[PDB]
Amino acid sequence: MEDLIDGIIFAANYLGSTQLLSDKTPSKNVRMMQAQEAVSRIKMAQKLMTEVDLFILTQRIKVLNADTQETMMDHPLRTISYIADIGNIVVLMARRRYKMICHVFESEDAQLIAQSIGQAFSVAYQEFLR
Amino acid sequence: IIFAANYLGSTQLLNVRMMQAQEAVSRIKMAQKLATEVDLFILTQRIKVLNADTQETMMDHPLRTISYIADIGNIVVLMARRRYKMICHVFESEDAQLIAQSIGQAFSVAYQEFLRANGINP
Amino acid sequence: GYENPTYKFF
Amino acid sequence: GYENPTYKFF
Repeated sequence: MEDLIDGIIFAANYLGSTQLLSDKTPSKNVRMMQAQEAVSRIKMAQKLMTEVDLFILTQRIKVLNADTQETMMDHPLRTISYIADIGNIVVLMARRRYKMICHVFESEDAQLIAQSIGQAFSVAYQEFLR
Repeated sequence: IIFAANYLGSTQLLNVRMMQAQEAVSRIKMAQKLATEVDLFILTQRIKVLNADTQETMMDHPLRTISYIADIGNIVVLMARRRYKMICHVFESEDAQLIAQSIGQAFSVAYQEFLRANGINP
Repeated sequence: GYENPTYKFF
Repeated sequence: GYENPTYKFF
């Protein structure tokens, strides 16, 4: 069986990524405006998406290509600062480039994906504390 | 944050507000059935609606003068003052709910900034 | 519907 | 959405 420690997987469609400058630890509302922004830039581009598997666990975030299963993205949970589900859309913001990097996905499991990452967050932050 | 929508129409005013948004939608709907493409720039400072092919500013509203936003189906009601002498712009959008949610966040952020200006810690 | 808490202050 | 509380000390 696979738990959140091993890593669990969700089907999702990568839509593209964007960037931004943000304070270190912003308030939640400003952090939602960031996500909403990434989604905006993504959509404008889609008017003016090949399948993937989302790998979530307490140790890292991975994106494998639904077909080949080749690792397309792998990020240490440490580098992931915020995650949000906007409708069926998922926004994953990371560090390194302050400049932040946002990957945007689309999924019927967007709500479950966020839940899963937040719980991953909890597990990793308490480990860190004790 | 920029979204695309179709400028439908506007009405004027001189639980109740939710109704006013409604009356505005209907008003516009009757307008349509009896008879342009824009892009909306949402920000903490303002809401800028422009003419898509031209890029000319159609309406430039300083967030502080906007009071209500509503997503009624695929429609969007933007209620703003002076034009208590208010105006209601109605837009049809693919993502009306996302647009309203985004303006609401702008409200939340600018309000935080508002309290901070008045010496209040938000 | 969303109300802007800042509108009433001006 | 959620904020990773750990992310800050890195």
